[PDB]
Amino acid sequence: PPRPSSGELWGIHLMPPRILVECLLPNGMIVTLECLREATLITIKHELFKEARKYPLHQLLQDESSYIFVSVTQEAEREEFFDETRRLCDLRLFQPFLKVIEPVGNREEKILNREIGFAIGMPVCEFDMVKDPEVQDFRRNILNVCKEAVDLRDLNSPHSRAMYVYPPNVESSPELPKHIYNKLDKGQIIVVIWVIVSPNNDKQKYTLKINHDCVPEQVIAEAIRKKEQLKLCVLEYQGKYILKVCGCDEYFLEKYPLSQYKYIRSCIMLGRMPNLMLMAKESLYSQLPMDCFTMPSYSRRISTSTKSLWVINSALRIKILCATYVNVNIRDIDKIYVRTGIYHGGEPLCDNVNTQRVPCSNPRWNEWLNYDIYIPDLPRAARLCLSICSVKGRKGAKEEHCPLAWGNINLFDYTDTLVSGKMALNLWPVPHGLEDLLNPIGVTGSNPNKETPCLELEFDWFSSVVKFPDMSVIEEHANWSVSRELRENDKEQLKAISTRDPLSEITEQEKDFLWSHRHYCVTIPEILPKLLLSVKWNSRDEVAQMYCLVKDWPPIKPEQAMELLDCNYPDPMVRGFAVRCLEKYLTDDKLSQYLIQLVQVLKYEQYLDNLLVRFLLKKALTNQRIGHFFFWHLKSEMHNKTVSQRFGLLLESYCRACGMYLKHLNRQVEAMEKLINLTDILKQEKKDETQKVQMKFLVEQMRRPDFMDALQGFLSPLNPAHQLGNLRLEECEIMSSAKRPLKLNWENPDIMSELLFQNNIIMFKNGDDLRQDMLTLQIIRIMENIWQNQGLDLRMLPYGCLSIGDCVGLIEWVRNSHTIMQIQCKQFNSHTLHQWLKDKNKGEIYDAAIDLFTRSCAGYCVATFILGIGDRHNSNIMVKDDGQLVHIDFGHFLDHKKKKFGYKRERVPFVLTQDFLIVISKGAQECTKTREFERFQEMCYKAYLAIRQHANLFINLFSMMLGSGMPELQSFDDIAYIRKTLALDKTEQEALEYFMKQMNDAHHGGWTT
Amino acid sequence: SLQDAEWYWGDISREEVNEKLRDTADGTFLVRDASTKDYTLTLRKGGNNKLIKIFHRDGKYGFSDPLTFSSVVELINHYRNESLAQYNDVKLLYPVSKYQQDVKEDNIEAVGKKLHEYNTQFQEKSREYDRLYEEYTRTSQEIQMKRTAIEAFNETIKIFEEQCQTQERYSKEYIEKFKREGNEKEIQRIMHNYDKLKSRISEIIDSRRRLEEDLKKQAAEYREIDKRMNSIKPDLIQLRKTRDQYLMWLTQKGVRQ
Ligand SMILES: C[C@@H]1Cn2ncc(-c3ccc(S(=O)(=O)N(C)C)cc3)c2CN1c1ccnc2[nH]ccc12
Repeated sequence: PPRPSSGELWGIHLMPPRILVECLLPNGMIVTLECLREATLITIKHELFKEARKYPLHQLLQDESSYIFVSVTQEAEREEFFDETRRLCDLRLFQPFLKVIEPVGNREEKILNREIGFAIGMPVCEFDMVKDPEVQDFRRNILNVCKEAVDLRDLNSPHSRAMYVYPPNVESSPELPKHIYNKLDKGQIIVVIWVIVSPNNDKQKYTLKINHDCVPEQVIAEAIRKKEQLKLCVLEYQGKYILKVCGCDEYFLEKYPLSQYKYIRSCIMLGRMPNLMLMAKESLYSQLPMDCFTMPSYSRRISTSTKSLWVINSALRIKILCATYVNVNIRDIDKIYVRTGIYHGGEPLCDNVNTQRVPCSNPRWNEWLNYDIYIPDLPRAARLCLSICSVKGRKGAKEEHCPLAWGNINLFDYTDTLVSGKMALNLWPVPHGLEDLLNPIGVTGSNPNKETPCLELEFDWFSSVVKFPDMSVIEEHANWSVSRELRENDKEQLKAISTRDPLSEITEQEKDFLWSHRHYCVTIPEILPKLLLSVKWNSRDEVAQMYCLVKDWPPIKPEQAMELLDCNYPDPMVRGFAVRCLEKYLTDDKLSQYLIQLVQVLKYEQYLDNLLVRFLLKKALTNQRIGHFFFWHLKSEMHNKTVSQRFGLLLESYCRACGMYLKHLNRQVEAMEKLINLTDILKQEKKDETQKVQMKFLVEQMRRPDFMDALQGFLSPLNPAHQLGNLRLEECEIMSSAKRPLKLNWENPDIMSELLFQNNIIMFKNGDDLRQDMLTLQIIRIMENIWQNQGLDLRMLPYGCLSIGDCVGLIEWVRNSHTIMQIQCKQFNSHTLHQWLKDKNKGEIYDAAIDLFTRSCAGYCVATFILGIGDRHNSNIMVKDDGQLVHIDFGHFLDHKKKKFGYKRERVPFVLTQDFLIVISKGAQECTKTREFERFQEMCYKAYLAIRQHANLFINLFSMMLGSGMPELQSFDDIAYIRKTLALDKTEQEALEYFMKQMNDAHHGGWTT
Repeated sequence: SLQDAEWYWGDISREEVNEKLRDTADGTFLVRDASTKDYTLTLRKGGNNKLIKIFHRDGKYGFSDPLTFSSVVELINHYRNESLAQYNDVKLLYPVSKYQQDVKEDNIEAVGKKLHEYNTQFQEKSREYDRLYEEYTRTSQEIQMKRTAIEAFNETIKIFEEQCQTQERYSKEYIEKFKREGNEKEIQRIMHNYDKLKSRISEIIDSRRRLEEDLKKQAAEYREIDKRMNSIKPDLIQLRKTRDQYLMWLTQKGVRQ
């Protein structure tokens, strides 16, 4: 199983300089060898066979070369060490011993499996031991995805190979927004093409002035043209060079308008000079090793009457036998019972049925529970959601019910087979914060930890294997059911329903209305989420008719289709249609943008093999910008036993087919394990120690040859295009603040790093949950992106943030930024901030700063208020030398203060102070009365309605995150906060009045209409 | 006579109606003002909360045309005695009274003083539960580590014991070869290495035995923390519910808008 701690041994963080290692020779002898902790395995094997001669039966030992070592790793695995160039300190040994063995088996396969197991953080061999057929079938059947991907990748020899490794970082539309287009001097861009001339590697600039929608080849053509029969030369030599962004590994390999590329689009917008690098296809295409997919061991082996559900004339009943135990103080509780429910997503299909109350000490029920559902009426995604609740009725007539352990089961399995006979379910601890007696959003399946309450269950037997009917049988029954006048007004009511946010109230009258007009609904395809909620999922007649309608339903926008993938839409045909919409209309820019949510919704999936996991995997293996984040999002959650087996099997198939990128990933992984280990020492054995000594230990351990080999020359997990070269040890720091994170400075090793950034500074935080910060910066990017396309230059700087494990992750350090608290020092004025900005941007570019400050202020003012970000202060808010305002630490969102203090209020987290107002008003005495502030109020009123116009998207993004484990995001009611700040139950005029009132009450007047 | 109707709750939120109907019997209901500014009735049937609109035109009320009833009261009262099966299949049986919702202190000073006591007790029990949760999370994680370390020991013991079996296979025919050649010092060498191996196995067996004993102790600690938390959890919910109630009765009694 996964490694307990990231130390060099069990209960030892770092090995002493020299360590005694027990060596188990093949003749049966044992040799105690003194080893240097950084000694490679080839050196150790040389010293051991020399020393072996001094022990009996040495004559039985073959050549040193005929052997390899095997030991017990921290993952409790017997690992064979084929890479004899590895150091003893990097072996992850449980205890200091080595067993000498003659290597048998498939060498190639054993090495790959070790490399995959190291990336995953779990040994592959644990999956082979899993008895469950679904698990083994998933590992078998997912390989066509892996095979198709590697086929597409080498179809176009070096080009398709390069398109996987360096995909185009392009926007979803070439259509330049009006406000961006006006920055182009006469509808055309000025680019700077740099080139390293081969004799002395001297940089040479060629400044072009070409049209924005000029394909990269045309940009190359004009570079050769700059240097009337020249056309023959350029036509032949324009296919022998490719363009690259100066300072990072971003390449212009596909025929997209130059303006469609994100670097170019950002440059136009920010009034910056695009610096590109001309190089030949040959110098890139050669550095590309051919990726090879191999059919694994488990594939090359087999590994080993029917009735319809509809021909069953009975109502559903499930028997609760007994439970092993529960953890309850016998004095504090009366009885215990098993609460059950049949659910379709988060909605019950019938009333919840409890068992009789029994003493905690005697959890035996042996009772049949009867449900108000006719077995033919059972939908395909029907589940049994149960739990063991306690019950006490000491104070008054008030009974206090408390869930002890929960578990969910799929009434049908992955083969469409209804569950029959006895079943043992190991239950899960109740999540923190959840108060409900049932957990329908929770994962399906037994708890892998067998040292937990176990519940026995009996499912009915009908004398045969009951299968859910075929799609031909369902299409038939729908034509039977349908066989058993528009009005301009009715078409208006329908139109109004489809425009409502996904969490708004649907009355029973509106439900009957929507179902009655289901055939007209195909004209307004966006109505499908609300219509699917007008269906009676506990009726096979309506379910059948819906299946037909969805089969030939027109495709919808991806953002509208993502809704059909949350916990509220479990039907395989719904999620099937939903996946087809993403397949045909979701761009690689949007998939990368909504990846967090797309990975999350994989948890709601009933089965391991599904169309979503296949779509996502196909894409992760087709694009390695997608594959890098797919790998990290899944990896960050491998400690969570609720998803570790699903994500583990997913990571296996991914690493098995991603090719050479596994080697780069393994480098990122081994770099991270070292930082986790270094920060674990400081947090434990060195917590009650001086910051001066802490740094002396830090610099000494960071100078170690084993540490440097691993923490230099690897890709950044925050952006794979960013190479992290040599660690600039002098600029590395342990931050003074309690939490004590690591500030690490790496040198950008790019040839022309000077044109981008020469240093890559990343913060390594070990102790805090970065997922909330991760989701906030994601939503903020999605907010700004809406504003830009609607013509708003509210320019926020959402820096990179990634969760790499349980309460461990990386944060981009924003260069040239200072906190307000820092600016207010080096006995303080309300002008200190304005003064600092006037002094850091003198004369001409004073207004360019004030514009940047006011625009970013409005962005943050609207973003923070909508989301309900944790209380803002001088330590949380920072300003760059530019004037660029940036907010840090978004650990809390929505009404996080609702449980602590009962006060129902939508707060204004970002109240612009006098200090802030002075900066916008350019130093004026009456700041609210200025024209500068009028343009600010206007920006906010626009930003707010832009977001309110896109509410549906944000509500879906949040809804897709309910099963993630985020404290502030555990129920649809937690999402109701966004419906209050965006005032969705009101009119756009009322909503904007609400915003203005909220702004006034917090700023004490000034916000004029 | 609406506004003096136990089931009429005014500007109550949908989420509040949900809390009040959570785990209730089919027939349980309450009426409120629509999420606009218009009345919506909420009803429990099949474990779900069905929203039904109360339409109004020409002073007449109903769920659909024709609007037959004179007031929101007459409408409810008909359906309190007759089933919804005609409109559609349950009567409006169990009203959620605003009066039954106890909390009986007469004045603002008395309420305010009681709320201050509850809020204090609430933060106290909160910090207690939050520190218990931290103890629970830590213990559960350490138990996980011990169980992985025991697996690693089991395997180490298996490798080490395989080492004995190997020495046993090879040594037999060499001790016999040395007994003939009368090489008693070499027999001593083979035996000394074997003793060394069994002494290591003996230490590894004790390292596991000690850890298994820590695991037994930590598992029991976990069970205690679980029992202690399953006890704090229901009381904290009620203590939070009372606090929220005293806060509401204060917002209402005082100046509004
Ligand atoms: C690493 C991120 C982003 N970032 N980029 C620059 C800085 C920064 C830090 C301190 C100062 S200073 O105090 O004026 N100094 C120069 C003396 C100036 C800038 C930060 C801080 N930051 C965080 C730190 C901790 N927890 C976090 N959670 C989410 C973000 C985050």
